[PDB]
Amino acid sequence: FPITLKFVDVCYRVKERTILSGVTGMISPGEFMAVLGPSGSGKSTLLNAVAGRLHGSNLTGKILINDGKITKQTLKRTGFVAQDDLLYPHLTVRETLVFVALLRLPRSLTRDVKLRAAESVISELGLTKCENTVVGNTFIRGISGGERKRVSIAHELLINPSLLVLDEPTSGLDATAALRLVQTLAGLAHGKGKTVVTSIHQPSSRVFQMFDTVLLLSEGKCLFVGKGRDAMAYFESVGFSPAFPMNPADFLLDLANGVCCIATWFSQLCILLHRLLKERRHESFDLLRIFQVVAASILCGLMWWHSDYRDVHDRLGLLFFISIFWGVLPSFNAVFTFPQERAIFTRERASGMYTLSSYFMAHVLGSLSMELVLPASFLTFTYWMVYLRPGIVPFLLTLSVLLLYVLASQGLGLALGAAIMDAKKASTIVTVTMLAFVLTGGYYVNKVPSGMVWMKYVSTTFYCYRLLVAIQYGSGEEILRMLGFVEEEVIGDVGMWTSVGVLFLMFFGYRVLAYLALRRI
Amino acid sequence: FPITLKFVDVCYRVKERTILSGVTGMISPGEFMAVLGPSGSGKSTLLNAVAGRLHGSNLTGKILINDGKITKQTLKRTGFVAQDDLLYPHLTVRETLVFVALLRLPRSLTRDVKLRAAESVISELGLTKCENTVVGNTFIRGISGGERKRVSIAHELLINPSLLVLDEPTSGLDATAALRLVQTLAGLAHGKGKTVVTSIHQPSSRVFQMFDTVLLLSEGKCLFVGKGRDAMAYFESVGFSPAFPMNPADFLLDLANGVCCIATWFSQLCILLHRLLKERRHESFDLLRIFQVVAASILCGLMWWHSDYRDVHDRLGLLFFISIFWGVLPSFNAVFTFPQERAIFTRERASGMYTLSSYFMAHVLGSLSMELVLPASFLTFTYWMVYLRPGIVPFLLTLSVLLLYVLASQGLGLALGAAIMDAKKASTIVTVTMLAFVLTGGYYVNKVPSGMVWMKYVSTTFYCYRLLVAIQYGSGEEILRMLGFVEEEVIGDVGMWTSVGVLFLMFFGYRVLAYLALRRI
Repeated sequence: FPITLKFVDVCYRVKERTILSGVTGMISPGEFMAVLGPSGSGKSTLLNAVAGRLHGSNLTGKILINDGKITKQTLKRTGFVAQDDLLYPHLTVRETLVFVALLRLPRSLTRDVKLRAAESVISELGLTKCENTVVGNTFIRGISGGERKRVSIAHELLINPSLLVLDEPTSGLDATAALRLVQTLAGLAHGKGKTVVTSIHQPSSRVFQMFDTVLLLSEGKCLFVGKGRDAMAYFESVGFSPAFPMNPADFLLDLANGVCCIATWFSQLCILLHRLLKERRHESFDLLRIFQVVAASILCGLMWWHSDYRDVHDRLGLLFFISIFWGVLPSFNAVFTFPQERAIFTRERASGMYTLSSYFMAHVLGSLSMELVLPASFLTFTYWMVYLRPGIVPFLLTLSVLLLYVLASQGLGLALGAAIMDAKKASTIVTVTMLAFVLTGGYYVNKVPSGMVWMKYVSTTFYCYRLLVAIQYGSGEEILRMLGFVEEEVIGDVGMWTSVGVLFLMFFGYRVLAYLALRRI
Repeated sequence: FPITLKFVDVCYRVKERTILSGVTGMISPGEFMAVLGPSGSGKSTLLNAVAGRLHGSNLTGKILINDGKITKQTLKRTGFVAQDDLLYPHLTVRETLVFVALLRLPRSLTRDVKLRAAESVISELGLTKCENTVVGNTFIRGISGGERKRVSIAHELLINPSLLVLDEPTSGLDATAALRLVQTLAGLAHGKGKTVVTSIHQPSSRVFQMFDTVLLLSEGKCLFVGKGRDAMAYFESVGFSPAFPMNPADFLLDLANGVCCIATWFSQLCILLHRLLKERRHESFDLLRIFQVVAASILCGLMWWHSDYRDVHDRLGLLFFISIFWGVLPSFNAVFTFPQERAIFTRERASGMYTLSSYFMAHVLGSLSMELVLPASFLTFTYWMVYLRPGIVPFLLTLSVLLLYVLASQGLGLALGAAIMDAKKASTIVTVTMLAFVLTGGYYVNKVPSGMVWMKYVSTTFYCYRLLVAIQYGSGEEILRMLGFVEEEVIGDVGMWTSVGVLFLMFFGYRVLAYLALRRI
């Protein structure tokens, strides 16, 4: 598609600092424009004003694409590639590119044509022989730093753009790998007729002879406009010449210095639940978190080994250690989930992949399945060695109360990690609040003063501890017959169905508060 | 001092992969040699073999400095600057450079001549106008990334070297800031007569006309040896010429590819205690750790507010929450101290700054002072509102047992963070071990089975909990007169002087084990 983007007299008056007291230039369907500039001058600010990302009263002037006003009809052929590559570190580059193909292509299509649009751009950007390996990151062994940039170009080569605005794709990799990355970017403009605009930070010699047009600014007044072939011939015609052998870009960069709709949702949920699945079995099934529960299963199962139910005080410290360990450990690991993906969510929600309702419910329903495997293997091991109340009905009620308490405490981490978006500023308040939940849980203090008894009814550990006792002992009423004390500890408080009906109001109410916390982001 | 370093026929047969089937060249007191090579070729391996860092049967050939065999007499004039700048993020660059001046200069000198040798190289490397600002890191607001490299050159410009071997000082900063960094490195060879050898990763045009000699290898067979001025004239005399305008380094890098004694110790302890002091008030006085104890002082002081000592079971959960909170929080923050400084210690111990006995005891004696401020302000607040045993003698014994338990538990973190040098693999075992210390502390289980009673005598929380009760209640013997049960909980166990004499054997014995853990690093 023909995209002839030109822009007359671009202005910028950011916080008052002047940025562009200028800009003008033409790009063409076949002109690989490279925007060259010094550090912090005008490079990325022009790119976001060209690609429509920044707007408002700060922008002045016409940014006409195909001599047409910027609306979002003119933004389906855009495809701005940002500098930081935000990928999920466990998906294969097949999986990274098919899951974005099902998400950001139009829905009125087939599963297989949105499987071959993602298989075309995998053998077009040179990812075909690394296509079975994990993406990874600085920890997980994965693809290269040049191949990580090729995936993020394919994230925008799926809306089929004619205007492709890369923002420094060469900053951070090799010389023989940022060479091959540009002839692919030049091959899209020469061999496919696209209109590529890039901003190389500092080129090489055979990266500058690969640019079609070079638009160069000093600090916002567009010194050169024209072909980079003809870049020298303009300045010796005006009065500046290199006095020693230079790469032609490096001669101009210091001269810039001056030195010389229901089915739509439930499949968006299904794609975001299968994409975000290896991310939810690396959190929940971490080998240090498996060892933190395998060790807590042997310590709890040897210190309370073959325990008698007549020792009532030994049991109430077993059902409060269980209420401590599964209200601290789920609520702590749930505070990092939303800060770790605020960068990936904010980019992909803006590119029309989802709408934060199907993203939040893919984090809720994806963590209601992996967080229930380790407490269900803890309480299976430490019920028939610890000798709790025998019978499938007291066992499955101990499981149903623990697995509801694990999820009701996990929602406290999701609500605090979303209100406070820092992963360490909210990791403190989630241990301060869980300290006020254990102290008022009814085990350490029994003579609570008149004025701190409203703090136990909002506690999450209170309702699990009152339920774990009432399954094992009951309403009292028979341990007294076997003991011949246990009414201040075992009997007199909120009931059994008020302690389930608030652990469901703390289940749902902490995820409604988490979603309302993620609503000004 | 005249350093004429040349080396004939350098070999390398690392793990078998051949690296150098070559090397030969001359540097001179005035020749700023720049070693140019492609990615991973031979660059840093030659630099460590020149500077003497790597040795053994792998090195073959003569590395003669001033036609002399490499001994450590010939290593006081070395001064290899490594690539990663390991600085302390809270010291000012005055403080960063005076504390290394007192440490690595010879001791037979004065305090002020080792204050002016550090004040000379601060107005020589261009650090004079940023000299009152913090170094910082990626979090703390500090000096630039070009000024951080200037401090690490001044770390080696204090032994007064004539041979200065930098290992890529330009990799990771600007174009107008890695320009100024090289004329200082060229000004040391031109204006001060030093013998500088560097390895620039990818130069600019006016960085290559600033090199005196360029020694260039493809993959270990030394393609060019000679002046970088005469770098072109050698290759068009042999058959290779650029077919388009190139920076002269960039023409040669792809042609490399093929594309065309007691007082000594106690002042070393005193310098390492005043250097490592802002590092120990940023850990201990973190605003999230202050809030984690201010919140635990109000929750403990409102749930147990105006409590009666006749409620014996409410007190034993107050003296076990104190034994939990001050055995978990010191032992957790002490596991990160040694992994966070393994890079800074291993470099500075090798450059003769200290010898790991004065480094370890500066971490011990520097954490015995800052870790005692927050438990002493906790137990001051929650003793006269919680109404514990009145009297200065039960108060100061409650303080002396807590502050001894804080340090005896802190030594568990120092011993596990040093045996397991990972900050997260040892953060799991320090919460697994502190879980086996709370369960066997004598509060949750009283009917411990025959076979798990050896696990309470190695517990740290046991000896603090048995001491905190015995200060508040005693040997029983009077609460029975006021109550008209408390012999299974309050009386019958190890004594009061066996519970102090093991919390001192766990104080000293966990720091001897930590030092023996830091002895194969």
